[PDB]
This record gives sequence, C-alpha cells and structure tokens, in this order.
Amino acid sequence: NIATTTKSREEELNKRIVNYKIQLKLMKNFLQELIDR
Amino acid sequence: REEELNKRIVNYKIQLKLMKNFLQELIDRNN
Amino acid sequence: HNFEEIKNLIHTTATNLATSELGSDINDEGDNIFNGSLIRGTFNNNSIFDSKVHKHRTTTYVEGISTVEQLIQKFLDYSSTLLNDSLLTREESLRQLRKM
Amino acid sequence: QSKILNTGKYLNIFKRCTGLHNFESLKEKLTTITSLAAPDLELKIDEFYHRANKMLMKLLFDGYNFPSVVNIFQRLFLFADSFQIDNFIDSTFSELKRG
Amino acid sequence: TAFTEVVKPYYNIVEHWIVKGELIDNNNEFFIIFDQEQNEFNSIIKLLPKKIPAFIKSSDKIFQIGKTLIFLNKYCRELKWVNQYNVKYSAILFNNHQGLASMTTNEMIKLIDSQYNEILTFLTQIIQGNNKLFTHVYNFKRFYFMETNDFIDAIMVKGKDV
Repeated sequence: NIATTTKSREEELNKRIVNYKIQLKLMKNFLQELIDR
Repeated sequence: REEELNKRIVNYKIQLKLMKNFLQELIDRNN
Repeated sequence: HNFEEIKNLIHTTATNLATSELGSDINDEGDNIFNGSLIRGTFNNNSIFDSKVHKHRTTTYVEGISTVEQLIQKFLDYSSTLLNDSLLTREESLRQLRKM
Repeated sequence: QSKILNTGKYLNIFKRCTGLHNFESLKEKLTTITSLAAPDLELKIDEFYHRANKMLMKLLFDGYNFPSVVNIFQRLFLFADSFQIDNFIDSTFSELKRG
Repeated sequence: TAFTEVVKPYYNIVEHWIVKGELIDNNNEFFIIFDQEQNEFNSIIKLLPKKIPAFIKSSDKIFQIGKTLIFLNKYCRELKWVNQYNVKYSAILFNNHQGLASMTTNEMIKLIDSQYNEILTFLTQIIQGNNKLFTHVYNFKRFYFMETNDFIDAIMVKGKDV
C-alpha cells in the first residue's frame, strides 16, 4: 500500500485540477474573444 | 483510487497544450 | 489566517530590498582552459546526473521572496487555499451549501 | 531554457516600464559569454538571471509599491474593511434581492 | 615518437576528468566508468583496477578527485567555487605547462596531491560546515533512537485514541 503522510494527497491533486480548470476556461474565453473578430 | 485523478490531470494537460497550439496556429495564419 | 503569512513574507521582502542596491557587478577570470574545457563531440556522460537529482525541496522562505516566480506562486497557492478551504471545491459541500 | 527565456523577458519588462533604452545609467560592469564551449555557461546564465530578478523585484516593490497593491486587493475583494460594502448593501438592499 | 601523440588523447581524457570532473571516452578505453542503471550516487561511478595504465600515477587519487568534483558541481550545485578552481588549475596545466603530457612524473604527482588536498578541504568545509553533518546525525540519534522521551510521551498521550 502507498504510504500515508501528514500532507493530504487528494487535496493536492484536487487543487491542481481546479487550477487546471481555471487556466482552461480563461484560455477559452480569450480564444472566443480572438476568433469572433 | 487516486489513479483516476492523475489520469484526469494528464488529460487536462493535453487539452491545455492543444488550446495553446491553437492560439499559435491562429496567430501564425493571421500573420 | 492565511493572509497573515503572506503579509509577513511581503514585509520581509520589502525590508530586504530597501537596503539592496540596484544593479550587480559580475567578474570573471581569463579562462585559459581552452581544450581542457571544450569537450567537443556528441556529449559527456554527466547528463544522467542532472536527471538523477531532484529540486522539489524548497522551503523556509528564507530572507523573503527572492524570485518573481515564487512571488507569483505564493499568491496562486493562497488563492487555491481560499477556494479549497471554502465549501466550494467538493460536490457534496457545494451542494449542501447551495441548499442551505 | 526557462532561465534564459525568463531573464530576457524580465529585462524587456524593465526597459519597457521605466523607459530606459539601455542600462547605461546604472554603469554596472558586465561579463559576456565568451564561447558556447566554455565551462561556466551555467554559472553565467544563473548570474544573469539573478541580476534580472534583482532589478525586476526592486522595480515592483520599491518603485511600483506592490506591497500596498496587495492590501488594496485584500480590501476591495475580500472586504478586509467591510464598512463601504456594508453601506453599499444598505443603500441598494431593495434592488439586489430582485430578479 | 609515435607513443607521444598516441598517448596525448588519454592524457586529455584524464585532464577533463581531473579539472572539471567529467567523462569523455564514449568507448571503453579508460579506468573510470559510470552505471546509469544504479540509483545511488556512491555506486554510479566505479573503478576498473585492471585497466589502470602503467604510465599513470596516483590513480586512486584521480578517482576521488573526479568523484568529489561531480558531487560538488551536480548535487551541491556549488558552481562558483568549482569555476574558480577550474580557472586556478587550468592556469597551471595549460599556462605554466603545456598539458599533462608536458609534465615530469614528479610534478604531475605533486599537482594531483595539491588538487586532492584542496578538494577534500572544500568538501569538508561544505558537508561538515554549511550542512552541519554532525548536528543532523545527532538529531537522527535524538529522534529515531527515542532520546527525547518527552516528545514521544506527548505523541502517545495525544494520539491514544487515533
């Protein structure tokens, strides 16, 4: 089994995913502003 | 269980890279 | 509670830079090595050591923030902490908060 | 690669912000990379990157007053001073609750 | 006459290994090699006692000089002093003399001895200096070997339910 540690593993992964969801959506909004012109 | 989160992380890495490549393609073509 | 850390760090960095001159002088020797340093060819076998080592160990924020990349990273981590701590990151917590 | 790219970008930001055409006013002594086969290429890149960070950091903190921008963002976004937003809600209470 | 130019490349390999601490020979023609498959520093580099040439001297010191150089310039990342050392001893190999070939055995041994003393002096000044090896070994003994019994009593009383 994977070692347990004081730092929350799933919390770190979840925060990474949320930060990757902000970058994606901001990039999509920028591309929409770029394409429509 | 956390394998699934890692898999989604890498999928979003690829999607972000694709979006950036799309930006570069669009800018290259407009120039 | 989270903002106290950033406030302390930024105050320390401001005090550190206040006493620091602008522009740094870089000196070098005559570098007579020539053939003792060229190492021409395909490459050396020392490339393996660069990959073997890891640089994931950086902490203690000594002397405040020293690189703009850490300056941005600190605030990104702070914002991620604010979102995660609040009841908006999970689906169960967000659904219960919305109902309440 | 990251160090080279970021050193160049940071110097470009400094020049475009403070308006300097080149860093003559600072009158600093600099050493250039003598050759691609030199042994101190990594050291030279590290030194240049540290110089660029030093300049851009001092610009942001001392010149652009970033520390106060952090408190301003705290107040405006997270209500570290809630008096003004309380007045705002009180003044437009009837409107905000409408569809 | 032919042996001088035939042996010069071997001395160039030794020069690169001694001064900067890097391995040049892609083919198996040197008494120092690497092991990429290994996963620990002390055993990635190994010596080959069978391939040590007769005309080389203080080989067991050359190996240590090169290993400590690799360790310093790739793990401790102390590039400043490594560069200063490189300049200092290149000014002896290539300016005072014309390379390892143009050096009598007595002077070559003396040069290697000086490099060895300097390198180990700096290795001590880092490892038992800035790193404080003894203090961390003491802390290892303090915590792993149960010495601070109060801390462990606190852990057990606090975690008696967890």
